[PDB]
Amino acid sequence: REIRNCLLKCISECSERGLVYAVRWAAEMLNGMNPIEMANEKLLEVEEKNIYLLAKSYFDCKEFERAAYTLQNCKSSKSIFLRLYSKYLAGTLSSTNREFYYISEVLESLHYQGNKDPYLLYLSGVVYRKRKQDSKAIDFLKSCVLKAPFFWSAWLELSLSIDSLETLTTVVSQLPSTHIMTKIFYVYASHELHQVNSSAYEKLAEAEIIFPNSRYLKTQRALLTYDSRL
Amino acid sequence: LREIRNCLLKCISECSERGLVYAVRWAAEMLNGMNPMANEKLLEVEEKNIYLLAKSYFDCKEFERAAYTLQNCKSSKSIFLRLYSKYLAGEKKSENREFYYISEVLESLHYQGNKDPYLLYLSGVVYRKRKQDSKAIDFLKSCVLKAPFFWSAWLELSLSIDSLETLTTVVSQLPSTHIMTKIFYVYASHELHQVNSSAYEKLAEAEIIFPNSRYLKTQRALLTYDSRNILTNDPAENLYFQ
Repeated sequence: REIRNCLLKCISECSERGLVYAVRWAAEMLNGMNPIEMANEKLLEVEEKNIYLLAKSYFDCKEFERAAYTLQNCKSSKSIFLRLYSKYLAGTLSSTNREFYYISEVLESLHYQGNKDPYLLYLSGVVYRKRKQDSKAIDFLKSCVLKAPFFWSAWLELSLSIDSLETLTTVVSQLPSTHIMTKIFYVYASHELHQVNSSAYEKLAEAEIIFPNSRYLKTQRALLTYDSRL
Repeated sequence: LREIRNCLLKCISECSERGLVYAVRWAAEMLNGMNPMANEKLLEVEEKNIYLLAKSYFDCKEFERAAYTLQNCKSSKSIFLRLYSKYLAGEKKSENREFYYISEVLESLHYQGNKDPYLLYLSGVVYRKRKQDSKAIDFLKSCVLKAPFFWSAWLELSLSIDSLETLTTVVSQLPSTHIMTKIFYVYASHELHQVNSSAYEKLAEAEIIFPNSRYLKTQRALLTYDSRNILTNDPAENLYFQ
């Protein structure tokens, strides 16, 4: 009955491959095989490993409602995030979606409880933008990226929440100036605002030395040369 | 900076776990956009980055791109993913060759010392689709002996079996008493509708291992029907096709 290591090894190898139906089955078996014999965050992730693995399996089979139901009493922010995302995926993120208010509320309660997991901060940041609360969206998205600096989707929503060169200059002065992503952001943002100057080209060159054969950076260079030319 | 690397890896791992596929794809592209008995795991380490990328494309349903990414990769995981990406891309285009190229690639690999189970699985699947049942059983049988908890291979095996004879035969070649051999026999018998005494015996034996397993619970309902709410549900869902 400690054989269930074989279920884990299967779940791992099949998810890697991505044999989703094989995983789903293995997860279902894994859960419901008897009682099994921030620091606090990872500890809850260990407690919910099996329950998460299951929900994610349902999620990868597009069985979203079931994925959310699976993690209904789960306290880890990974589980909470997945639950909330799965919920949204029934019927990117919009006000007309049936689950949207519910998400909002769940995220509000979590903020008053002093949660600041980046992916939930991200979610918060997204929802506030959609509700035309730009200055609050920036607040949450800024926090997110400080904690999760290589999480591109948060930088994009951040750029979308910024509507002036002032508001931009402000935010940029609150991010790690030396950090590679702060630079990659400033090039993206400056372009999307069309307030492209010397420093943007300077920073893009600095990024290209790190990522010489990146399609994204190549597309940015094209976009900068085109803005300057008008 | 080789820390930028590690932060991209931590992102890829956390975002994949969270279902954020587009975030992963980006991170992977960046990651591969910087300068640089069994030995299988050693090749997996070599191709970690190239794999991570292809899998990102694969999770965005960008199958052809995923396959092209791993074209020169030698690990059976990469090979499998490559060939599987092709199959799936092939199967969407249905609405046939392509299975041919896969077939051939799998043949050459089998003469070469290779019999990785997930490739055997792939072989097994492709032969069934080409109406070669007796050959599909051969490969799927090998697979499950090596990879006994890999459900998708047992299901394709059951699908490749069309008589109680062909079933009884195959079952006599699997570790009788191995757990999954029992779970299989219950599924297969039901899916062929020749259910007997022993099926109920074996299901009870499985249920003491997995007392709250949704799948086993569905099987029990399906057997108790066979002996003569869940029936209300979709047969495709209950047989785990879907």
